[PDB]
Amino acid sequence: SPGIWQLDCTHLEGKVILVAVHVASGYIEAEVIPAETGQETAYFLLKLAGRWPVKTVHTDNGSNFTSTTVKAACWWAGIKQEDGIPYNPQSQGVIESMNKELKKIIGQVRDQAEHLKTAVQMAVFIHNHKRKGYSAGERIVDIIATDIQ
Amino acid sequence: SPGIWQLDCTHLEGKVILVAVHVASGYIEAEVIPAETGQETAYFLLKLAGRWPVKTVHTDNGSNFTSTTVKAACWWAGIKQEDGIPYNPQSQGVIESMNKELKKIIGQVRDQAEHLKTAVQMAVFIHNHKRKGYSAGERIVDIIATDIQ
Ligand SMILES: CN(Cc1ccccc1C(=O)NCC1CCC1)Cc1ccc2c(c1C(=O)O)OC[C@H](CCC(=O)O)O2
Ligand SMILES: CN(Cc1ccccc1C(=O)NCC1CCC1)Cc1ccc2c(c1C(=O)O)OC[C@H](CCC(=O)O)O2
Ligand SMILES: [Cl-]
Ligand SMILES: [Cl-]
Repeated sequence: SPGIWQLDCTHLEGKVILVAVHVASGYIEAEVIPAETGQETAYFLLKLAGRWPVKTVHTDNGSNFTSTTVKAACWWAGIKQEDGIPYNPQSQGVIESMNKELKKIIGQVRDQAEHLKTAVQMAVFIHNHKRKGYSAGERIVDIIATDIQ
Repeated sequence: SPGIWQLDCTHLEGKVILVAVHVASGYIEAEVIPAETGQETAYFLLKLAGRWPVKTVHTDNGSNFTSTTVKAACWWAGIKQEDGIPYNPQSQGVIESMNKELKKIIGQVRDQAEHLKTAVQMAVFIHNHKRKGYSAGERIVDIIATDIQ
């Protein structure tokens, strides 16, 4: 579980927000892209895996699972590329709730930036720092450090 | 020390590579930008601080120290913005060595991507995973987890 991430794609303002969620902690990374291509997804995963020890990524849809560009990046970065079938139905609900939460936060900050990308990064910050008591940012570090040691 | 980062700006292919170094671990994040503006720097810090618990940033030059856009992002993200004066002369040498190391890695991967940005993310990955024995990626997580406890 320390190395398992889930991709998630949501839409706002006619743009796409691509999110990676560290399953065990709820920590997220996100970016705004014009559209969700294999190339955009590949580059996002390359960034993610240089920053965290990404063992497995559950892709967000079948196009990204199929994409040879995505497969090439997963090969490059040593990531096991997996499907995102919610064999546990709870997963489906967790991601939906997360997208709702992120959109709520983006609304709360939207007037503090001209560009959506900036608002999205503010929302990532708020999400990862929120105490629920530990934050998701605290949980991911604890989980990974425990795994190392 | 768990929360101290240093900014660093280097050039390649007529573009700018903006780097943040976690001083205690040598872990890095980096991006390619057309030029090093206050706005680009501010956005980079916003991203960094949503991902790691950034307490203090030593800015890379006086323009970024002065920039009201950079100051606004540091205010937003709760970062103490500081100068980057190398009171310890070892700091200069460490950064110079790191830029040289990064450029070496970029050269080693350069033909594996059309775009410089991709090569830079590959270099970040290699740098952070390199065992010198622990990697910078392991050291940063251990340092931060120890601090949380
Ligand atoms: C310049 N504005 C002014 C602004 C405009 C409108 C409302 C509030 C503000 C304001 O001052 N907000 C408080 C700031 C935000 C953190 C503290 C903010 C900003 C900074 C860096 C960026 C931005 C933006 C943006 O407006 O979205 O957009 C993407 C860009 C990408 C990098 C590049 O392209 O250079 O980096
Ligand atoms: C498509 N190429 C093909 C290629 C071209 C030349 C040499 C090797 C390859 C090749 O297959 N390399 C191995 C791959 C690389 C990891 C495994 C790679 C690539 C993927 C995503 C990107 C890229 C690039 C790029 O070429 O730099 O550029 C930035 C872009 C940004 C996001 C967006 O704008 O969509 O994301
Ligand atoms: Cl955090
Ligand atoms: Cl790593």
